[PDB]
Amino acid sequence: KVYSRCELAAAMKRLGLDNYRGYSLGNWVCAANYESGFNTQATNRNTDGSTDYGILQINSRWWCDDGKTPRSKNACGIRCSVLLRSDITEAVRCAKRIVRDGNGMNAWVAWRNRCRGTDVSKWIRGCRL
Repeated sequence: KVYSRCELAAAMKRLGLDNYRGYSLGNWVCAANYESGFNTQATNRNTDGSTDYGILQINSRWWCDDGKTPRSKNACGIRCSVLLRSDITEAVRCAKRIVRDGNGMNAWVAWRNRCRGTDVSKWIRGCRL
Protein backbone atom coordinates (compact mmCIF):
# COMPACT_ATOMS: atom_id res chain seq x y z
CA LYS A 1 0.00 0.00 0.00
CA VAL A 2 1.11 3.55 -0.75
CA TYR A 3 -0.24 5.76 2.04
CA SER A 4 -1.03 9.37 1.44
CA ARG A 5 0.94 11.69 3.69
CA CYS A 6 -2.08 12.55 5.78
CA GLU A 7 -3.48 9.01 5.85
CA LEU A 8 -0.14 7.89 7.30
CA ALA A 9 -0.07 10.80 9.75
CA ALA A 10 -3.49 9.80 11.05
CA ALA A 11 -2.53 6.12 11.36
CA MET A 12 0.70 7.01 13.16
CA LYS A 13 -1.21 9.33 15.54
CA ARG A 14 -3.71 6.58 16.34
CA LEU A 15 -0.82 4.20 17.11
CA GLY A 16 0.79 6.57 19.60
CA LEU A 17 3.78 8.04 17.77
CA ASP A 18 3.00 11.74 18.38
CA ASN A 19 5.68 12.85 20.89
CA TYR A 20 6.88 9.26 21.44
CA ARG A 21 10.16 9.57 23.34
CA GLY A 22 10.10 13.27 22.50
CA TYR A 23 9.61 13.01 18.75
CA SER A 24 6.60 14.89 17.39
CA LEU A 25 4.38 13.21 14.77
CA GLY A 26 5.96 15.07 11.86
CA ASN A 27 9.31 13.40 12.54
CA TRP A 28 7.83 9.97 11.85
CA VAL A 29 5.91 11.08 8.74
CA CYS A 30 9.02 12.80 7.39
CA ALA A 31 11.12 9.71 8.12
CA ALA A 32 8.66 7.51 6.25
CA ASN A 33 8.55 9.91 3.32
CA TYR A 34 12.26 9.75 2.75
CA GLU A 35 12.83 6.08 3.78
CA SER A 36 10.06 4.53 1.66
CA GLY A 37 7.97 7.24 -0.01
CA PHE A 38 5.07 5.88 2.08
CA ASN A 39 5.16 2.44 0.39
CA THR A 40 4.60 -0.41 2.88
CA GLN A 41 6.07 -2.78 0.27
CA ALA A 42 9.40 -0.95 0.00
CA THR A 43 12.57 -3.05 0.43
CA ASN A 44 16.27 -2.36 0.17
CA ARG A 45 18.68 -5.30 -0.13
CA ASN A 46 21.98 -4.30 1.44
CA THR A 47 25.31 -5.75 0.31
CA ASP A 48 25.83 -7.43 3.70
CA GLY A 49 22.86 -9.80 3.13
CA SER A 50 20.46 -7.79 5.32
CA THR A 51 17.34 -6.15 3.90
CA ASP A 52 15.45 -3.03 5.02
CA TYR A 53 11.65 -3.61 5.13
CA GLY A 54 8.57 -1.50 4.82
CA ILE A 55 7.46 2.02 5.35
CA LEU A 56 10.27 2.73 7.88
CA GLN A 57 12.90 0.50 6.24
CA ILE A 58 13.58 -1.63 9.30
CA ASN A 59 16.72 -3.79 8.98
CA SER A 60 16.76 -7.59 9.20
CA ARG A 61 20.19 -7.94 10.80
CA TRP A 62 18.84 -6.56 14.09
CA TRP A 63 15.08 -6.14 14.21
CA CYS A 64 13.12 -8.84 12.37
CA ASP A 65 13.70 -12.34 11.03
CA ASP A 66 13.64 -12.88 7.24
CA GLY A 67 15.31 -16.30 7.38
CA LYS A 68 18.09 -15.26 5.03
CA THR A 69 20.23 -12.67 6.87
CA PRO A 70 23.57 -14.07 8.12
CA ARG A 71 24.63 -13.36 11.70
CA SER A 72 21.31 -11.74 12.62
CA LYS A 73 19.05 -10.98 15.58
CA ASN A 74 15.27 -10.41 15.84
CA ALA A 75 14.79 -7.79 18.55
CA CYS A 76 11.16 -7.01 17.57
CA GLY A 77 10.16 -10.71 17.64
CA ILE A 78 8.58 -10.68 14.19
CA ARG A 79 9.02 -12.04 10.73
CA CYS A 80 10.13 -9.22 8.43
CA SER A 81 7.13 -10.02 6.16
CA VAL A 82 4.84 -8.41 8.76
CA LEU A 83 6.58 -5.12 7.92
CA LEU A 84 5.36 -5.35 4.31
CA ARG A 85 1.67 -5.38 5.26
CA SER A 86 -0.77 -2.54 4.60
CA ASP A 87 -1.56 -2.39 8.32
CA ILE A 88 1.34 -0.49 9.94
CA THR A 89 0.67 -1.66 13.52
CA GLU A 90 3.65 -4.02 13.70
CA ALA A 91 5.98 -1.55 11.98
CA VAL A 92 5.06 1.13 14.52
CA ARG A 93 5.56 -1.24 17.45
CA CYS A 94 9.01 -2.14 16.17
CA ALA A 95 9.89 1.50 15.40
CA LYS A 96 9.10 2.36 19.02
CA ARG A 97 11.56 -0.33 20.14
CA ILE A 98 14.23 1.05 17.79
CA VAL A 99 13.84 4.57 19.23
CA ARG A 100 13.94 3.23 22.87
CA ASP A 101 16.95 0.99 22.30
CA GLY A 102 18.88 3.66 20.30
CA ASN A 103 18.00 6.65 22.52
CA GLY A 104 16.59 8.35 19.42
CA MET A 105 15.79 8.38 15.70
CA ASN A 106 19.43 8.36 14.46
CA ALA A 107 18.97 4.73 13.25
CA TRP A 108 17.11 6.27 10.31
CA VAL A 109 19.67 7.61 7.83
CA ALA A 110 17.03 9.43 5.77
CA TRP A 111 15.60 11.13 8.87
CA ARG A 112 19.12 12.26 9.83
CA ASN A 113 19.75 13.66 6.36
CA ARG A 114 16.38 15.11 5.32
CA CYS A 115 14.24 15.66 8.43
CA ARG A 116 16.00 16.53 11.64
CA GLY A 117 17.08 20.08 10.69
CA THR A 118 13.66 21.06 9.27
CA ASP A 119 10.31 22.15 10.61
CA VAL A 120 8.89 18.64 10.68
CA SER A 121 5.40 20.01 11.47
CA LYS A 122 5.13 20.79 7.77
CA TRP A 123 4.54 17.04 7.26
CA ILE A 124 1.26 17.29 9.24
CA ARG A 125 0.01 20.45 7.45
CA GLY A 126 -3.51 19.91 6.14
CA CYS A 127 -3.98 16.54 7.85
CA ARG A 128 -7.14 15.42 9.55
CA LEU A 129 -5.70 13.07 12.18
